[PDB]
Amino acid sequence: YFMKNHLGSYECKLCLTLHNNEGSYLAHTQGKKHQTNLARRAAKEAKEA
Amino acid sequence: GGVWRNTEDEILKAAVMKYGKNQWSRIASLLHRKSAKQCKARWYEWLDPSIKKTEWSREEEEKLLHLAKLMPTQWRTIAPIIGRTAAQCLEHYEFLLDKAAQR
Amino acid sequence: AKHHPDLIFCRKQAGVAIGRLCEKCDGKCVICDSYVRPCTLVRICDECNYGSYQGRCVICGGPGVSDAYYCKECTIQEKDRDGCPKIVNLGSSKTDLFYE
Amino acid sequence: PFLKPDDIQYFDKLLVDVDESEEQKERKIMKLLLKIKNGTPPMRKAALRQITDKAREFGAGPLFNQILPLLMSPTLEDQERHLLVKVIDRILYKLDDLVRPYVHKILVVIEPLLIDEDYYARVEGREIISNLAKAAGLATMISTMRPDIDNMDEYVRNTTARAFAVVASALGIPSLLPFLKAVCKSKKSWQARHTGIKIVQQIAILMGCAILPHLRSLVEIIEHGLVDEQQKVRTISALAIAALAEAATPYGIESFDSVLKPLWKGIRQHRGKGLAAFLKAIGYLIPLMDAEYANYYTREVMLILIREFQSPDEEMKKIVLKVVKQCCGTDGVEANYIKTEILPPFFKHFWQHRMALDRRNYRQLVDTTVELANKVGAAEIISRIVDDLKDEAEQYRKMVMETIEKIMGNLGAADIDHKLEEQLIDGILYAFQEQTTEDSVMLNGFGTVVNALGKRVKPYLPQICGTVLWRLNNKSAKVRQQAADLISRTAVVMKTCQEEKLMGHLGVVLYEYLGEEYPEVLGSILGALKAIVNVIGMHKMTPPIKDLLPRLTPILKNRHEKVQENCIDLVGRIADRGAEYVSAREWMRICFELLELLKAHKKAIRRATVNTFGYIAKAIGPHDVLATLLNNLKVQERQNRVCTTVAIAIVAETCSPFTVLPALMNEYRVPELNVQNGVLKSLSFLFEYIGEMGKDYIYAVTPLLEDALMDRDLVHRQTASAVVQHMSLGVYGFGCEDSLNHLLNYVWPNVFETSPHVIQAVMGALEGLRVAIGPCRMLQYCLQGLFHPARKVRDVYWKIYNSIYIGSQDALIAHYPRIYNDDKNTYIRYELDYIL
Amino acid sequence: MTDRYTIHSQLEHLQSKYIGTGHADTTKWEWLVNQHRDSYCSYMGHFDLLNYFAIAENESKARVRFNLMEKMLQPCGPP
Amino acid sequence: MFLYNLTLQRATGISFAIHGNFSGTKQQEIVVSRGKILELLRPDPNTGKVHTLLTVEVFGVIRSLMAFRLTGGTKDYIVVGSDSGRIVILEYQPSKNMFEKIHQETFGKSGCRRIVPGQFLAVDPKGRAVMISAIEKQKLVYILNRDAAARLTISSPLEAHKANTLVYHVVGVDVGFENPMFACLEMDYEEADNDPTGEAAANTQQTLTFYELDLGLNHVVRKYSEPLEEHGNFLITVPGGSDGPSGVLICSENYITYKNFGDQPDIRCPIPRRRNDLDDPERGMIFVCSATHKTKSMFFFLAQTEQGDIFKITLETDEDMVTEIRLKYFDT
Amino acid sequence: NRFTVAELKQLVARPDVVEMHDVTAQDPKLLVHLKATRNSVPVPRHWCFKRKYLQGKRGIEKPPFELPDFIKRTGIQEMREALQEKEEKIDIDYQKLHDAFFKWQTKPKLTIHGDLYYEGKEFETRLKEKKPGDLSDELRISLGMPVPPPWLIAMQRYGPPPSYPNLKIPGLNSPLYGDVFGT
Amino acid sequence: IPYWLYKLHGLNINYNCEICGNYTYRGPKAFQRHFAEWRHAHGMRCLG
Amino acid sequence: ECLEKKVDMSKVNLEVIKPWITKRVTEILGFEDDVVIEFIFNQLEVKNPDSKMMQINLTGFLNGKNAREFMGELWPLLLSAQENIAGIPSAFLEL
RNA sequence: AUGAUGUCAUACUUAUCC
Repeated sequence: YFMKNHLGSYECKLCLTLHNNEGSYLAHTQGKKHQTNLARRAAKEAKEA
Repeated sequence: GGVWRNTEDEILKAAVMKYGKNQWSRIASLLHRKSAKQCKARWYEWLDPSIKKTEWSREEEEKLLHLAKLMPTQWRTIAPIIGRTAAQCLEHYEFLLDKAAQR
Repeated sequence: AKHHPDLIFCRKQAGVAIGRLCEKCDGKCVICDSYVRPCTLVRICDECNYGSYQGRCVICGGPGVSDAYYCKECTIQEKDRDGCPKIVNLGSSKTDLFYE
Repeated sequence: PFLKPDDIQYFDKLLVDVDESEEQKERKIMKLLLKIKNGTPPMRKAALRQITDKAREFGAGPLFNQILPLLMSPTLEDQERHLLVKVIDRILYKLDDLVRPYVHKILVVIEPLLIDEDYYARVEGREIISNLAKAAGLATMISTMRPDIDNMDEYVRNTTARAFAVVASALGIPSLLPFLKAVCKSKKSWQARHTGIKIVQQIAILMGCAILPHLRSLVEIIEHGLVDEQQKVRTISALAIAALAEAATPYGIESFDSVLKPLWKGIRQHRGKGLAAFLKAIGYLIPLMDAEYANYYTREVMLILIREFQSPDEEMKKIVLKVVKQCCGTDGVEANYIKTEILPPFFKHFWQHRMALDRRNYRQLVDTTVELANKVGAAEIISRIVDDLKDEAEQYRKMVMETIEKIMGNLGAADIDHKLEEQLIDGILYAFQEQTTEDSVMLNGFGTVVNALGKRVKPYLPQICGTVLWRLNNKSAKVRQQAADLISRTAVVMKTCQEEKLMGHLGVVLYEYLGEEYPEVLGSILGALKAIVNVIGMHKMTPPIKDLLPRLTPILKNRHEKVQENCIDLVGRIADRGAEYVSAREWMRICFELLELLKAHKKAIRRATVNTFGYIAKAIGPHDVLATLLNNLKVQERQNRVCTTVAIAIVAETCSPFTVLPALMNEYRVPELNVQNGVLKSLSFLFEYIGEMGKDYIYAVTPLLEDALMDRDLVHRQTASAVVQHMSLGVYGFGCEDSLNHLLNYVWPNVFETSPHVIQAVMGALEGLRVAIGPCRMLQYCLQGLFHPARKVRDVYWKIYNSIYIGSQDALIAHYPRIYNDDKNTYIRYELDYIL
Repeated sequence: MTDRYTIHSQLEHLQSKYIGTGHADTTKWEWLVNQHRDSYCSYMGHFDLLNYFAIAENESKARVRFNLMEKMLQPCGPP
Repeated sequence: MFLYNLTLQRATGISFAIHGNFSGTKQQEIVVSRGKILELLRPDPNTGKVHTLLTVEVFGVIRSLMAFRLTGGTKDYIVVGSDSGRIVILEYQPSKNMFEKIHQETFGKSGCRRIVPGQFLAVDPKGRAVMISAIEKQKLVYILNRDAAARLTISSPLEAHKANTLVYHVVGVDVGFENPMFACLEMDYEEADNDPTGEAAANTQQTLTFYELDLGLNHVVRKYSEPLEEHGNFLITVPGGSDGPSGVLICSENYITYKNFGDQPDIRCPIPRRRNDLDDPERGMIFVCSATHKTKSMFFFLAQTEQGDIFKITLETDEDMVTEIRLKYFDT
Repeated sequence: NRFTVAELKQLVARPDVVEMHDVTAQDPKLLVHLKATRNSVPVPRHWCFKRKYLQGKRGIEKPPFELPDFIKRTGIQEMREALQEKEEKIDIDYQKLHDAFFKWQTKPKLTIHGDLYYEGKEFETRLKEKKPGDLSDELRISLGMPVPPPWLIAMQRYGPPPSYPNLKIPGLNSPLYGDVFGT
Repeated sequence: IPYWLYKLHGLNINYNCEICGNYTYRGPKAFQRHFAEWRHAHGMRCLG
Repeated sequence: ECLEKKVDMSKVNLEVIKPWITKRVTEILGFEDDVVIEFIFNQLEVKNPDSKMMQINLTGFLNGKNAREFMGELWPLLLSAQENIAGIPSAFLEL
């Protein structure tokens, strides 16, 4: 989910938010639980567990 | 400086766990906020895994009270002997023991 | 304007007194606050230019030297046919700067 | 943030740590005041807002209860005072009906602001009392402030009078008239009438020119006090007439009419201050009379005016001074009579070292003397005051110096004879050679004298410039800058008379000082060079530009506010005018040095900078230099960038943008956002400067605006919208409207937001789009939104529809659709359906 | 005669001074009457539109002008 | 498809026409006002033909055309009221054959709006000031004064607006070098817009208000005002001062009432009709236009009705008041 | 005092444009007449939203912008990229830029007068209605048939489609050139 | 219990579509989508 | 209320209204002042005065209860003076 | 899966200003 910006910043793809510094994107790993919201996309991609 | 935010503290703990302990220049090139000496001081003060940040008891208070009179200065010498080893919790405990016993 | 958003204009009746601009605010427009395309001169109100209030700048309010003019973008947008834009109020500007 | 040892008394309740258990918690949380008073500037800001939005919540009672003690504090600062004034304003923009009980309780502290040594304090005070009176009701103010009229102390009476002046400016004269007119006829005691009359005066000063309509009624009020048995009432009365007439611009003479005949009579019989006051009134009156009636009446006033020159009273001397201005500055007065009767006593008693040391007396004296010169002529006045240029004291020399300055400014030097002119030039040099302080008066004085003398000054040059060089050493810190500026202003005179040796002198001599380490000097030096460039041309420069310009180039590091200014200016003049003398390499180095001059805290520096950058852009050509602009890191958010943007604009003008655009439009690709919005701004200013030529490039910019206006982040929509605006004004009438409609589609959703800059941006946008597209299409987007009872859509679409409505209201007629008629009303306009 | 209604001022804001601008709380009948008054003023101002309106009807120009001036006040009735 | 519009025949219909010494000589010119062009006509006194001296396109809809001249002058100016938001004072030059704009001051926005002045424009007979007002809620009066080099100069205009008031027609009062007054037909529509029952709409007649401009105070104020019996369409300025008594004649439907200000009583006279008229009796009769012929001996007026009946209007007067209005049908 | 939506839709001649917020207006008849005009445009969709029409594109990181072919065919982008790489001059031509600005000028894709900007306006790249008998190039490439598309061989057997009954496709009842094999 | 989510989404709202076989809807948007649906069109076609 | 009927001070006297207004001001404000007499003189100086503006000026001058009664007593005496052909109130015919 | 509010950094604008 870590993506680099064009001005020397980071941007979260899964959280769909901006990160001011390198520590901001590194603190949206334990937080910004967009990984738990991917269960709907995983169930839509595969109907079985 | 040195505000020591939580997102910087987690990055410093990850850099200490990944890179190493005796490499302070390698850990300071991934934070963009502090120098290598400040990162080593933070790792030895608050980010150390052996630091007892809680559980202040009466045995440690009696050990620190029976040590501040034998040596009035040099609180850094009594940091690892008392068992706190944070170099600032000893002065804070001494200030708390001096303020609570004054009333 | 873009520098002072809390400033209010006079918008009084237009007289025959031609407006002027200070040496520190020379070339700046009154409405558009630009530096290019001057098309129409600035006219001041009758009460806004009387005695010691004559020969003063409209925007800066200091000692006016050259005559002020309006921008062509404000002239084509009919923003110059309004009242006299004399700066009457002065808030949140040049107040704490006098203390330092 | 910390508590001063005294402020404890106020803030003690905050000290105790008991917490978390109604009103007591509102007073307790209201200590945010303390955060406003003392603390860091950010704490003051955030605190200030937080208390603004809590106004309606806490109510005026608790606030003022917890404030007025502080603003009443004996130890109060300057700043702290001003800040509490700010919070009182900001909370009084909201609270309206609430303040009614506290109005007096406010004014008591505030009225001392009206009488103060600080000016800004006074304009603030008048402002907040305006907001209070207008905020409260008229009857609230009136019924409030009566008992202060008869109060024993005159202080409260006075400051209260100025209060009524402010509130009367708020709610208008006619509303408050019957109150006053009732007051001045009060038969109880005189003090009241004294107050009310003072109120008439302070209304005269405050309202000033705008008194005009009610002047008659006002006079009809005040007239009855002139004959009163008490003295004060008479004095202050006639004074108020004075203030009236002085705000009474050449008209309403007959309104003062019935007032005269007593006044003139009083002029005979009075001793002391009241007399002088009458002289003040009559003085301001006379310019308003007819030169025939005022002939007689004037000739009567002149006698007493003469006799009364000699009084030690300084009030006296002020009055009779300004009088002499108005009486003797009358077109209907004869010169010779003044020359004989007046001038000798005038220069005898009035010109002395008591006057000049004072401020007002200084100025007014200057003016009066100037006007006497305006009548009797030049050589007289000057000829009598020249000998005083050589007098010891400064301030006196300064006085006669500025007097000579204004005189020779108006009348012209042609009247002056020869010998007196020798005494002139020698006087001016001599006075100029001793300067205790740095000031313009001596300099502007000299310059005006010389430029007025024209080439009659030529025999005097070598003495001048000899002094100019020798002084040009003496002391660099103090006098270098001053002698330099002297050169700067004397340039043209040292030119037109064709003394070339002198231009050699100043050229290389000044050239040598460019290594001076003191900035405040060096600046004046560069200025002098500038002025020398504007007289002698490029190819004739005695320090050929090949020498000069690269010698200038390194100086740009100098930080200094005056060096940078004059320097950049001169680099501008030479870079604009000749520009061939210097090879391109030097130029591009100048560029890479100019780039960081945009850190300037001053706006004029950036001004000259950008214009220069355009000039050298012409000297070289676009591509390289616009690339060097696009190099920019954007690093500073608060401006420091958009000036480079302006350079991109002007550069795009200096040679056709018809070349430049593809580079820019490509440079929007870069993922770095702030430079993306940067190039958006570049388009904005670009179209603002190009105007008509955008009839083509509209298409090129159209899809990119599509990408930008489609929102990554608000600044995109904003800036892009501004681009749509300036494009929309620029292209008008040339037939490109279609694509502008397409762009209007993507503009249209952005209508809704609370962010001030984007909403005002969008407003400008849709206004320009209004004029370009024509109203019909606008209105066709604005119809359905009107109706909407939802507390948002109607607010906005009605704001828009108003913007569309004010302008072009004439052309809207055709486009109002057909709306069917209901029961009680006929909503069809049948006129349009009349068919031949 | 306590009225407790002094529409004087507040903080030198709003205070509508123009005619025909309208507000967000403007009713439909007031806006329709303002649009009808603006249409009557535009018919009275434009000479070609007044000539085209008077050429169709059998009335004169001054009579139609007086009829349009007389119908300006209270065109609908209920605001 | 880029087209180019060109004019082959100019517009011959005249919307306004003034007469006076526009050329500055003894011959009088005829300043005609077309739709989108200004025209200056000069009738030949010997040949009896009217020749077009000048024809310039103003590129706009001119809504008012009046002429004025200062005291002691020898040339009449040309005040032109158009659809733009600026008032233009023109002065024709016979040596250059072109109309030179003397002064041009902007007052509002462009377009034929109800709040935009330019529909009505009245000039003082003494040439001291000019008054330009809109159809409703806008009125401005600018002062005209000669300079030291005999150049016409304008001063700052005086605002005289009145909310919810409609102006039918305005005309300056002929004063003998005193304070100039501007009489106009006013109609307050504030009561009719706040009554859904329609009772306030009825019984609301026009009010003739005379606003005087105080020259000593540099401000205009509504000095005199009086309601009328019926609605009026146009006014007729009667010359006063040394030549005749002051006052104005208000034209109305089937009636004419000249009512001067002060203690002068209102004298009304019904409009005479043709004998055995084939038209409908329910239709009224009003005036279409009016001309004024002023001489040193006496003065007369010529007003045409709705049927084109040009009547010679004459007014008998006493030493200080008016006695009766004697009208006679001149021709058809 | 306020009519319902069904009564406002039954009274209006064009009830396909009435909304739920139009009943709360002061005059629904005039709003329904103005909303059913010929060349009228609707209001934006941010009248009821709370995102102020600019806060919805938070995590979307697409291409900031794209240069046209007339600027890309001049070589200024590569020179600017080389200058940025050197900083982190060219002087190619002066008449080629004028030729790309005048002769090699490409007209951009404009929009209609009613084509207002939507909220997203990037994921709804709708285009007419490419129906039965008409397909795009590339999908021809995946299909790989040289110049009927071969499942209109099975539109022989199984019958004309229920979904598009009016159908004609080449060679069957429709007696075809280039791409388009049915109408 | 998502009370605030069901209140913001528009749940527990009284609505009924008599054209769609006299069915009930828990929201206004659900009532608007149920009026133009497969069951509503089938009932309209069966009614004639 | 009682301040809705249009009146005119030109058809009524001014010397007969000073004692009743003085008694009303002495009853309301307790003592005799010079600002209230001046306000009462300024309120009757115009030929067409305003009853609502005078009530606002005297509606809050006292407390908001005696001023309403003073305005209601001054409007009825002025109405009785303007309705009479002489131009005097009812309290001046007896004495 | 938007939205809600709130502690808390981070960028941006106002040609903001000694």
